[PDB]
Amino acid sequence: NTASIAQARKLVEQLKMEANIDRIKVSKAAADLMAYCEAHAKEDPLLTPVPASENPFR
Amino acid sequence: QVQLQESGGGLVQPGGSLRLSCAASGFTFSNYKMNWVRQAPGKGLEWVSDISQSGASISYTGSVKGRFTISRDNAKNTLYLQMNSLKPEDTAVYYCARCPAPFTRDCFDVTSTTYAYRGQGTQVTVSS
Amino acid sequence: ESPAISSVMFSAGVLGNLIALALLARSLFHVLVTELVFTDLLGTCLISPVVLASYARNQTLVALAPESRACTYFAFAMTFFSLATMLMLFAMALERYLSIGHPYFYQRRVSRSGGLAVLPVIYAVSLLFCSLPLLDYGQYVQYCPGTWCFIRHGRTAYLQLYATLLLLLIVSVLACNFSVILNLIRMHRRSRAEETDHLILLAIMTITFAVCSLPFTIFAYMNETSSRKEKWDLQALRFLSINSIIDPWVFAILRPPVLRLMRSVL
Amino acid sequence: QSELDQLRQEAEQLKNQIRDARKACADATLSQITNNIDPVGRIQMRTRRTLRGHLAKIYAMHWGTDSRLLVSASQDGKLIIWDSYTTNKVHAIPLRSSWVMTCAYAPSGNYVACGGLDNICSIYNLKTREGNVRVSRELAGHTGYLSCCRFLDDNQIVTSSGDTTCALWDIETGQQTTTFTGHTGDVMSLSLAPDTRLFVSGACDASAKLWDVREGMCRQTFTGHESDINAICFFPNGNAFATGSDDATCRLFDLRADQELMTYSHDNIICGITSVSFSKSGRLLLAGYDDFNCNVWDALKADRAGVLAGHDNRVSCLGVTDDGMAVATGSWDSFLKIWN
Amino acid sequence: QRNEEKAQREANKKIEKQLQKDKQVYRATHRLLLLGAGESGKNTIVKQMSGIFETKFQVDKVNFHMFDVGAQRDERRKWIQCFNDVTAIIFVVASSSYNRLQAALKLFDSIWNNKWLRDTSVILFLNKQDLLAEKVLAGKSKIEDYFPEFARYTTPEDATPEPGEDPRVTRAKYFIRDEFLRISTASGDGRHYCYPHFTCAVDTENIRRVFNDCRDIIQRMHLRQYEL
Ligand SMILES: CCCCC[C@H](O)/C=C/[C@H]1[C@H](O)CC(=O)[C@@H]1C/C=C/CCCC(=O)O
Repeated sequence: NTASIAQARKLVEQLKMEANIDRIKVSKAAADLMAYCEAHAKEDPLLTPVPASENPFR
Repeated sequence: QVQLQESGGGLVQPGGSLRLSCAASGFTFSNYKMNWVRQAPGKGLEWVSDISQSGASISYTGSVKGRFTISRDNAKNTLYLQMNSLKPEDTAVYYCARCPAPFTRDCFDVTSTTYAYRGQGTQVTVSS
Repeated sequence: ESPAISSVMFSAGVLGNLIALALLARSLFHVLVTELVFTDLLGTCLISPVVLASYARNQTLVALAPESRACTYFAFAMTFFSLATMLMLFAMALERYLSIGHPYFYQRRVSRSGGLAVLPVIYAVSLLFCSLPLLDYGQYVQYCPGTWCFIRHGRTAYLQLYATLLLLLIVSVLACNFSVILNLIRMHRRSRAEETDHLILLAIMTITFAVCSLPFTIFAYMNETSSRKEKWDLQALRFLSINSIIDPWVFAILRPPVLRLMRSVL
Repeated sequence: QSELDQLRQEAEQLKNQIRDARKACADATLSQITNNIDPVGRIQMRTRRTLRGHLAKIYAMHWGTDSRLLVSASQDGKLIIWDSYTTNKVHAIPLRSSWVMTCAYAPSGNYVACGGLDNICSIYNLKTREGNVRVSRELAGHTGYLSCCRFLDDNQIVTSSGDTTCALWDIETGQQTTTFTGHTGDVMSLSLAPDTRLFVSGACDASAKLWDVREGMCRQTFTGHESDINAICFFPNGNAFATGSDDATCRLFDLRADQELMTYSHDNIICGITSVSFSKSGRLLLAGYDDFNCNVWDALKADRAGVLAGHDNRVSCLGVTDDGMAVATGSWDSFLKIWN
Repeated sequence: QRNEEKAQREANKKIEKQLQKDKQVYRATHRLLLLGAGESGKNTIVKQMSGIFETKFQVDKVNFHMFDVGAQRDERRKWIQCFNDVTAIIFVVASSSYNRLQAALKLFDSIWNNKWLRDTSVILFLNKQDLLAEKVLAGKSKIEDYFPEFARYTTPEDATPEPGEDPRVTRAKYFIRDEFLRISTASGDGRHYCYPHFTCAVDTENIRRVFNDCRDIIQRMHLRQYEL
């Protein structure tokens, strides 16, 4: 039943590939996401509304 | 990660007894309907038994009604199949399947050839 | 005469109508039921006050008000609302008949959007037929109880036309109701619940429409020498108002689910 | 039996190593360092437009990059292109197969893609000179239905299929340039990064994968959910994404920390998510549901901050404009609604 | 500026004009989903009756479009949600050929209890009836090895059989019918119905049965509107 051991080989090399990647701390990436969500806080017409003089759907 | 591990398979004499167990991890076991399916040598996957989220509704296939008994324990997330008075037509690889959606009464694809929420199976050979 | 029977068929009528409107706020059948109840309410509120009003101006002495002519409006409005509600009942009868009798044809060639159109056409036809006497054709007359005027006995073929119009409408409604009952019995004999409740409600509808709308049509033929002597025309006309009171009930309250609940109470 | 079990145990030890590395790189939760940020308050969006004209349920929708024109695919056999400002129908293309399940709109505005239960991606040309809109190409080669498709430019297109593989096609020749394999279930959605270098795919194996387009190999795998994944979308910056699944839960996965950072769920929510999208800033996560509603989640505090309740059937598709001004929703009651 | 506004209004008017004809032709046809359990030999009857095939027929000037999925993978819990607005799922059951009958029962039970197919009706054609007929007449091709409760089951005093039948073939057919009707009646979650029949490559009037069953389905769908 080579149709199973071959797929298991592909799986184990795929895990070997996905295993060796350097990861940053979760707090660092969380701070990055927060910095992005606050450096664009005023460019979000859904978060903070815009005056009716620039709403195209009024 | 949805993980299902079957245990308890092995060799048995005709008219014997077995108790397959299935340990589940990675999901809320209390929310899903569970199934026991099997594959015989030289055949396809066939449904054997199923039990609901609590245990109030329980169904078996034809050729195991009276002999097999399915049970579940949500305190430790385990599924059990007690097999009584086996026969040489029971030789198969048994799988513990979970059907894909929680809080539902229908379970579509537990018998398909490449279903994802199935286990690896335990061998059960009834020989003399 | 005392305002004991008139007051009840005003109060119960209006309360049943707006009550059935209350549940109509909380497809095409709704667009027909709401229009039927609206026409019933707007017909009672413009006829019952002027007759209730007459009692407290001069007891059994002033048929028409101090006005030079105060009941020609009553008669015209009474005829108009009669034709309006009879055509509005025929519309629902025919819609239900096409819905149960010819499903495929109804599945395509009938849509909800064209449902708002039906109420207005009814008003137009009724207003034309009731402005027909404005063209020097009919004449109104005051009746013996005094508080109600209507088309004059004979001297024209007008009452003939009104009676035969109501007769055609009644015949059509009864025919469509019987055809729907027959189709429901067929589809019950194909199933063996729901069509039980449907038969019960539809038979109630049919027997009520047949018992209290026929007396006016059968009184619009006889000679005015006998029925005016025994004061039966007023009751024959009151029988028409009973259906105007009833239709909101039997159409929006006593629904097949509600009747199944009532039969489960037993 | 022997080599098979040695290889299975090697794979299991590799999984243990990878999980240990993930847990090693995890020291503080997202909601542990963002707890003091000020909440978004209350988001009260209301319906501005309603686009009528479809006969059957709407399966897909896609905004144009000019933030004005919208495309929608219905299972009556219609592909309608609307002008959302004036609610005018700019185009109505009849489809050869009535069972369309997806549709796309090229970032140049010239072409439109659609596919479905016929396992074929039809490419229509909109800007034909002195002609109507006719099928430019037909991309065939998948073995299962097309679940999603997105343009990279006017020449390349990536499609998710029900045969568990993604495909990158060159439209001119009509051949598969690249085949992305690895999923063990029907791939239900995909999402292109802010740049056109990587994408993410979610499948019915409760797993999401990250694919490098230029090479054709899978970078990472994310295994947080516990049921079929129906929707997926990149965070605006491209270093995280979010998925919605059938276990009534949305999740925010991280690309550099290689794990899930936040879970969006409740107790009164027992319906699966059908579509997810981010606002322009990335602070709001809009998610459509099987319970006919949409929810606006504070993407950083995991609190629900509003509801978009205007549909009478299953909310099937969801899309935010590229300037962040409107939110189009499409449901199985044949109506498209713009919210603002 | 204004001229583009008016040209856009004109284009929208033409689009609506064509969409009206399209809506006219769309409401006239009835889409049916032909969903065989697999290995049912139903290719023969769909002959006499690449991702998806379509078959058009016409009964009493009413047009029916029947769809059959072709090159689709084995799992079907995702692409079947497209067929909830279908007027009928025609379910062809390969009764005798085996445990395919239990697989058909499980598929029917999953379709019956699904959240989205909870309002769609099922027309049930138990195909290959004569294969089962000779199988049970021979006394060798038994089904009780798969259904032990086949014995202790008596054909009711109702359920008129065909004069060209044996009591045991009628017994087997009605056993299968009751096995499906158990699932059909045990659940009241969706307002839908099941119309079980018997057919093979011998009866060629199956489109008349589909026509009558769709007529009844539409009648009961209309009868719903008069309530709340
Ligand atoms: C079938 C539809 C016909 C509708 C007729 C229309 O609604 C008539 C209005 C009714 C209303 O319900 C109460 C009422 O008094 C009106 C009838 C009056 C008849 C004369 C009463 C005599 C007396 O004052 O005693």
